[PDB]
Amino acid sequence: DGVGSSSGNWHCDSQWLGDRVITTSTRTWALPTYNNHLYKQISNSTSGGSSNDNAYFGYSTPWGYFDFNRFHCHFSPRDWQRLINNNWGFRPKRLNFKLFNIQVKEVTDNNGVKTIANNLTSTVQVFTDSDYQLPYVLGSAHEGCLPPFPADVFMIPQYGYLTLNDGSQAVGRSSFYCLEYFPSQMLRTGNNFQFSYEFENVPFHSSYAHSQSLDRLMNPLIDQYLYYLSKTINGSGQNQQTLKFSVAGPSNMAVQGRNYIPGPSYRQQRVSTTVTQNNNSEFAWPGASSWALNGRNSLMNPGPAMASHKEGEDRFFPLSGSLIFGKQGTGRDNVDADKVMITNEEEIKTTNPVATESYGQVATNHQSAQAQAQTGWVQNQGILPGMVWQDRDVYLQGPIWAKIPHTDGNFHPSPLMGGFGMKHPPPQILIKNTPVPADPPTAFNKDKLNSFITQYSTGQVSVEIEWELQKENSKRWNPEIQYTSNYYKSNNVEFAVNTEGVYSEPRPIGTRYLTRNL
Amino acid sequence: DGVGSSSGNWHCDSQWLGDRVITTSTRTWALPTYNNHLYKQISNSTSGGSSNDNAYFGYSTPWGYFDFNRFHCHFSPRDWQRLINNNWGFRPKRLNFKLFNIQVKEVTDNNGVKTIANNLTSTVQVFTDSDYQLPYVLGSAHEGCLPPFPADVFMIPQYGYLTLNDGSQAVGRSSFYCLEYFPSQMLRTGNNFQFSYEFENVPFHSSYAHSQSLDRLMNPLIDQYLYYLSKTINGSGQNQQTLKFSVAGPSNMAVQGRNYIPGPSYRQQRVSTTVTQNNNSEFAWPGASSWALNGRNSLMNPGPAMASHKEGEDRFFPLSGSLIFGKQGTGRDNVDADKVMITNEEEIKTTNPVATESYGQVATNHQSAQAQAQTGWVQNQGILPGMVWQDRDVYLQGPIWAKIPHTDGNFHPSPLMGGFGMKHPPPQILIKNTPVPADPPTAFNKDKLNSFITQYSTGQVSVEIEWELQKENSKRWNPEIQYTSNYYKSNNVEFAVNTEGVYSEPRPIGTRYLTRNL
Amino acid sequence: DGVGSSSGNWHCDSQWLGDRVITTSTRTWALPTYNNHLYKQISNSTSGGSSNDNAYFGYSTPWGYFDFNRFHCHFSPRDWQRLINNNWGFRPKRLNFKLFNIQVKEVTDNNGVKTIANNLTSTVQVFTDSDYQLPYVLGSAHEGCLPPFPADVFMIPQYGYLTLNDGSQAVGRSSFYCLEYFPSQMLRTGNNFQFSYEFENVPFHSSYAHSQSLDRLMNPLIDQYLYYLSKTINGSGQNQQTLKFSVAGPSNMAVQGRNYIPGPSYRQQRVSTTVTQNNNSEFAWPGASSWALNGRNSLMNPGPAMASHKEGEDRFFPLSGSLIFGKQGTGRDNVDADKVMITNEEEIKTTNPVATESYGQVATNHQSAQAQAQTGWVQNQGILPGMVWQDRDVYLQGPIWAKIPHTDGNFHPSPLMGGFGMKHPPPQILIKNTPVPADPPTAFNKDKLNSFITQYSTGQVSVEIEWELQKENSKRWNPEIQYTSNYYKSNNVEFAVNTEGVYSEPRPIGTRYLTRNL
Amino acid sequence: RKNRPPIAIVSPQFQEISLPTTSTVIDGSQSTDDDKIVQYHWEELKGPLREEKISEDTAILKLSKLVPGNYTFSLTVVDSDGATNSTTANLTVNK
Amino acid sequence: RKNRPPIAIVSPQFQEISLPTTSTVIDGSQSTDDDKIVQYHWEELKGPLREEKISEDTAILKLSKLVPGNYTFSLTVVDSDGATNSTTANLTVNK
Repeated sequence: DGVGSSSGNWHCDSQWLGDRVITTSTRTWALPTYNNHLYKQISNSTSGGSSNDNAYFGYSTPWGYFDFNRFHCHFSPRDWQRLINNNWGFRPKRLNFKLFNIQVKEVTDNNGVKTIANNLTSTVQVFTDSDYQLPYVLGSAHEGCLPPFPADVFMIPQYGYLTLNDGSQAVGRSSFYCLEYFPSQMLRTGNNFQFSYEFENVPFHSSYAHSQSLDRLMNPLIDQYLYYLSKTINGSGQNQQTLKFSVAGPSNMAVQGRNYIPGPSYRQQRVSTTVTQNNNSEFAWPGASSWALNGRNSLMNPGPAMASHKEGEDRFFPLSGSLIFGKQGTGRDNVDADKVMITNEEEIKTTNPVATESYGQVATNHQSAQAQAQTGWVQNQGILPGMVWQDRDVYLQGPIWAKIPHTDGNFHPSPLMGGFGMKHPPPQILIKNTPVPADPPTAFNKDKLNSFITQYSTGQVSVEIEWELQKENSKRWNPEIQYTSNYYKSNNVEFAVNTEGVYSEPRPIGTRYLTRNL
Repeated sequence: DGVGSSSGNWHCDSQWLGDRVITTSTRTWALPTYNNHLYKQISNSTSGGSSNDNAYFGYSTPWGYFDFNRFHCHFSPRDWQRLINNNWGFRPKRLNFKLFNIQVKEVTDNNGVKTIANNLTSTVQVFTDSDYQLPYVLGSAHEGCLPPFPADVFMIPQYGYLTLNDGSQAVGRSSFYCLEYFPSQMLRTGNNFQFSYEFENVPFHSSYAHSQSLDRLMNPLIDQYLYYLSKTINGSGQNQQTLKFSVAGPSNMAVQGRNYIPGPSYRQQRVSTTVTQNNNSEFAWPGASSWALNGRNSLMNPGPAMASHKEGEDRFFPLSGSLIFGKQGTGRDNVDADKVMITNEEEIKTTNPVATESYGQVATNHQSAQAQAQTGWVQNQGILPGMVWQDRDVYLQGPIWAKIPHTDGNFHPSPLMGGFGMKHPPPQILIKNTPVPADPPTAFNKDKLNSFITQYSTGQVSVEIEWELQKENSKRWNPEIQYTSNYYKSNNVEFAVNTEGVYSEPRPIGTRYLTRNL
Repeated sequence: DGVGSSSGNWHCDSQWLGDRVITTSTRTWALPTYNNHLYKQISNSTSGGSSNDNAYFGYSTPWGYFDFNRFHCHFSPRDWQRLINNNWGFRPKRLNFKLFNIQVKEVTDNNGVKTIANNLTSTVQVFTDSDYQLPYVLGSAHEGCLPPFPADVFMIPQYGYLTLNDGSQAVGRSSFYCLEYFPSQMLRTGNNFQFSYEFENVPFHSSYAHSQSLDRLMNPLIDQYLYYLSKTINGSGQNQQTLKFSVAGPSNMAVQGRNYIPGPSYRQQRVSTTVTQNNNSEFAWPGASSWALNGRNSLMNPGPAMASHKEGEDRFFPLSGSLIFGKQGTGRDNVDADKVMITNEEEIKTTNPVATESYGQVATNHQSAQAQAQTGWVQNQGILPGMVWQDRDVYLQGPIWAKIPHTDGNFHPSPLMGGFGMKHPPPQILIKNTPVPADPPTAFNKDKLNSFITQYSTGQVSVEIEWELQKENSKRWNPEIQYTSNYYKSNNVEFAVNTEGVYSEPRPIGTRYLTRNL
Repeated sequence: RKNRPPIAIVSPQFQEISLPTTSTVIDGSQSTDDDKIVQYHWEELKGPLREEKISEDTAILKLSKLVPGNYTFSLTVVDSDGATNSTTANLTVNK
Repeated sequence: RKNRPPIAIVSPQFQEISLPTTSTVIDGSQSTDDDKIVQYHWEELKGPLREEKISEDTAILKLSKLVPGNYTFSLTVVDSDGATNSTTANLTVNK
């Protein structure tokens, strides 16, 4: 409770129990002073000018925030291997967030050399938005999460939010939120902040693959008692028209009746990682699958969970239908294809349509003696009764949850980027260095004080999520596919630091390894 | 209770209950050292010389003070909208003032570069004048209140007070108050100050408009049983004089008898915001309505609550009869008419006379066969029995209360600037950095120490007022007028920060929106 | 509870008790169908066009109402004599309103001869506005009250109300009230309506005259110990100036000091009932005392309670400062002076100023050796400390109460027309014949039914008010002035029916007969 | 909307007064309109040459320092929608 | 208020295509503005005589039934406040 007594210990364990795992995780943060304690409106006009699609209007608060909404903030690579090689599913039950060992530093650059001193009497104020009265910028797949590796320090992101706009201009119903209008908690160097949160009843993540296709769900030895129209002409003549029905069975498995159909589709453009197999034109934006909202288009990216490619063509990926991660030390502007990690979603090709292929055929006319049986293509298909699909995979680097937008309705609110869609996700934890004025004038001045002491804050942060698990019980005989670290000599151990001490995640690890038949 | 443990959290909420609202409000302050710890007499002689009207004599203490006597120190614009769109009245019940997270800084400018250090063993002393033994400078509509926006820091005003004078000179009964003669509270960096206060039984503010005029209070279908002298001559001849009485009814609503009459008036000069409609002369001071006290004139500003203008002429405002506020970033010397906000008081035109028009006519002679019926104008009218008036509106930027001066009598002590007039208003909270001498000489010197350590203080301040509310219950059918934020695209959200982070209140918001018939 | 059993008896007594009188009063009413069951907006545009002063905008409801707001609805002339000859004051305590013996009649004029039948299954709906959510048209001194004489039947007035306007047009805050939006009570021919009401704590009416003037309140034998400036020059020369003070006593009663001063004044024009003593011009409206509200002037009529005339001049009456009643069978347009009853308010000349005379003198300059002592006239005088006045008399035909308009303030809210000013006066009792459609078409028609059965309603109404009394206890020796019926042969007994059976009230009877010294 | 033009009503159509009492009054505030009158305009026609003319805009006309002669005034009222109505008022002052 | 004029950004400055694939695309939806663009206008300059001209208003330009030749298109964007910015786009189609 004092300056010279630590306000919390470093817990970073991960204890596996009978039916749950409690992944604790601690990090060191550094919170700068954002906006110089100011609230500023931000727009594409401020940012120099953007197109109609990228037009926006919002505010940038002087508040930081904590975002542990990536799977590696909690799971080590070995923990992820234990989770995905052994369980058919998992879901978070509760979290316990602690913010301790706070220490606010004051820096002075009066002589040209900065001198970071210690400000014991200065506070940092942190509050959690547990009523969801603020814009929820988590679940947008942003940066600034707790780093994957426990050893490195991270800088807390700035909290800004967007609102309604007509171009760069604010329509009358665009809200402005002051985050000082919330009851915060003012913490000195001897105080600490902690809160607990109980996750929703979200379904288990389908942490498995399917060992049975949706169209091959049947006995390959017995034939159906149903008939299908086999022939429509009994010959090659002119006026030879018949209706010959044959029983649909193992000989012709394609035509036989089925109770369920693959999930919904929304076609993407098939771009190949072998650049000589693509078109010579710039089809990046023009050839993309977008959805329009109030006039301005926006990329699907990634859209409904569809299989990335057919079997045998690993090169093809949907133009925007897959999550792309960056390798360690990868720039943020036009990097080569070998510097990113494009996640394949082929484990769900058993139930979901291929992202780069049309959902199927459909008859588009009434054939008669004069008009041939004309049939069209179904590029996008919404939900139909009897459709079964499977959601997008969660990855070690991918998001964990997202907030279901408060609307009068939704369908299957699992996030299109993967994860658990919650009406009430973990609350936004917002932290800000309390302003300290430098020297008020000796004579009263009505204007707000603009000269503050330049200072920052640092400390530790501990989040502990308890995940429920769905153990495997399958009568499969042969071994399953499991995630292994390949035993072959290499310069660096993967998922470990190299000679410079920079920790790199070398691939995106999914969850769908164990197989479960339909 | 220590240096490294915060002495209070940041509470800035505003919780609306069934019949009251509890508006909490926290700010960060910076208290400089005033007068160099000295008490000094101040006069127009000190200030270079002022006229007879502006002559004064007083003392400027080294004490700061806290002044949350503006409505935006507590109500956010949305809270104000909730209050005024839904309630017929409100009044404060109790407040809870807290002063915490104190931290006294010591600045050294020995080398030409200032170095603000931390003085842990130095104190700040704060006391509340809860017996009203000091001059009450609150309610004078001064600056230095808690800022409207929670994020910005503010500098505590200096506490000075005026007393009796004959010019710049002190008459024998002009008091001098030493504020060190009060039991204060000496707070280090680990101490805090809090006090509670119970407001008086002040009446609810008439947070409504009248949907019925004072002269149109009657049945427009039935005629009165009273007669009025209609005609005095039955023709156009010479000796044709009669007394013809006709029943006063809906046909002639002006002349019929009424039980109540509009409130008192004190005429102002009608100055138009269209400067081409004013006189070409300087009528600002010469044409003004003043009141004389001990010889020296003083502007009314704003005087009795009167309607600003007749219906249809929004441009005209009384020369001094309305509260004028300044927009953000407005100077304090001869700013244009488009840089100030002149508050209209037309919601009370139903009961109150127009500020720029005479109260009415009055007969000023005995008419006979020789003298015509001569009648005069009533420029100012004091109180009469049966008069009903309505007080001045309170605004989001306007004062909240004022202290009724201790006199043998008063009439209707509601402040002429709007608000709640209290015999015992919230006490003056006076704060001062305790002097710290620099280096006394090694040899005794009888003179008072003049070399002090240059140091200032900063910290947080929290005031929480509980307001009672008067809910609306009207059988009005059609919708009422309500305060709305206009939905039309604009560069900045109103009542919010712009790209520079400076928060601006774009208009004065009154309270009289809901309608209540007489 | 049935059609053939009366729902209430005829109580019309008036029982005098030890300290109160309980004046019961029953009448027969006839309620027509108003507006043909329609709500219509009414304006001066509808009424053909009116001036700016007489401009109005409102609605005329199909609702009747009960208005027992005249003193003769309860007091017989003998009861009034008992009240005013024996009591120093009175005030209403509680009322008990009953509405019984309802019988709805249906009239058919199909053949050119009307045939009023009996509609047993049709209802009349009556509700009392006991929360004061409607415009209060009572207390406007309208017609349609219960008749003075118990024997005659009266027709219930239509209920209409005025609202805000800019000319004939409705501003946005002008309310429209649907009276079907109130929970009414639907009464058949066997039902009845009754409610009770407890009057406010209103002060007793000063049912007395003053036997002592305000300026003659002193011992006429002893002289004051105070001095007054008697002489300012000791001679007739040039430079002869002195200050000679003489003791003010019985010799000069005008100049001696007094603690209290006459009540407020607002001068009226003195018009004489001897038309040859008036001006030859039309000074009726131009010479009148008005008050302006939102631009449009309105007559005072009657304004603050002031004495009508000085002693000895009974002919003069203020142009609008007295209540004028109409004799029996008097038209409503320009009737002769001998067909109206102008009520003298001279009983209050002891405390109140004369309505036709200025309040007094006032010094309007600083006299010096060069400027003479110049003094002006005070035509209108508002309230001052120490002012004592007396309210306007209530008359047998005059109003009883009025509703104090809901405002943030008022002064001495006694109605200027006489009576008791109440925040919560007796509620408006609103009655309407429920519409009965004639014949809906056999095929559906979305339009509202416009063909109703032409029908009216009739029945009895009983109101019983309990008045508290203030008995006289005076040590006056000689007899007081008392109201007597003059014993001299006349064609008709006054306050009684003549040969045609029409009951006439021959004079306005005040209350101020007994004398009470100041 | 389809407003009727105003009506100007001067209360004293023939105002009579002698030389001793020059201050007289002509009342035009009784002029009616379907909505409201935005301007009352007084202008003289037969007024003999005097110290000053009259163009007052008060609804009720106040006159002063009259000289003997015959006066004729025309009151112009203005509807909210621009419609006007001018009626004349006469005043004869004696020697 | 003191709006900066828009900027028209055509993604393919030199569009190249052969005769078999005439249907090409020129992207102008990347054109930026301080507020928003209310109109994208496509007009051709060097277009050889063909079945039809082009004056489309879509942000992204879709072309069809091209004939061999050299094409030059100019994209005109319009700010909300009327400011315009025209940039050119080239397309060469082979034999």
